[PDB]
Amino acid sequence: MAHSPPGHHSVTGRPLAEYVIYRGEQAYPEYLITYQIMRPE
Amino acid sequence: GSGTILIDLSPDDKEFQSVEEEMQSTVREHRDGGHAGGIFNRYNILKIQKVCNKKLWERYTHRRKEVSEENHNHANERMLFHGSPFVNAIIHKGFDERHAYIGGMFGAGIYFAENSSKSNQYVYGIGGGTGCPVHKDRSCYICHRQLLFCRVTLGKSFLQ
Ligand SMILES: CCOc1ccc(-c2nnc([C@H]3C[C@H](NC(=O)c4cccc5nccnc45)C3)n2-c2ccccc2F)nc1
Ligand SMILES: [Zn+2]
Repeated sequence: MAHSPPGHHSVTGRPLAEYVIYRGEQAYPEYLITYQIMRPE
Repeated sequence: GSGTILIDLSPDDKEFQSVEEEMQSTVREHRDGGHAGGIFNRYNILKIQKVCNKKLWERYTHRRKEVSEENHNHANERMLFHGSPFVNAIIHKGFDERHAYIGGMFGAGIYFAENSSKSNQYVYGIGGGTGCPVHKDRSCYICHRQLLFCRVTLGKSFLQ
């Protein structure tokens, strides 16, 4: 797909839930999280 | 419902004659020898109507400004012809890229031309589809066609 299907604004899949938008202005990058993955004990 | 009003322009109106002259003067001989759009050097111009829709205009001017600010305060706005089987939908609902045919050589986009005879090739579909609905004739002289003469924001255009 290049864009949302006709009548739609996004795509949701489960190949866990993933959400896809085809226009950058349909998301605001509200929080920046700086982190490391933790080595499990 | 639709907030689109169609304003019928008089043949004696300068605005009519300007759009009329652009339509007639931008006809060219095509490589397919009239296969897609039919054999003609001229049109019978039946009607020219100003499409008035506040919602669609404000949507356009908003995007035009966004593009303008992205391209050194230059919209790179052009008046261009559009042909497709969906003109009746577009005048009411506006242009919708979600219906763009991906098989096109320039990808999933909406196509415009500065030659009216080019846009005429797409009125009944890609390569003129199966021609007019009544006679199944790509070169039909009887059935009425519709083009749009559109205000188009090109901004920074990529050459292919
Ligand atoms: C060799 C090059 O090939 C080509 C040539 C031309 C095209 C092409 N360019 N634009 C379109 C239409 C317009 C768009 N649809 C709507 O704007 C729409 C809005 C509102 C409601 C709708 N409802 C249904 C459908 N569309 C709309 C697509 N096309 C185009 C696309 C498919 C078939 C013929 C076409 F001319 N694409 C490729
Ligand atoms: Zn016909």
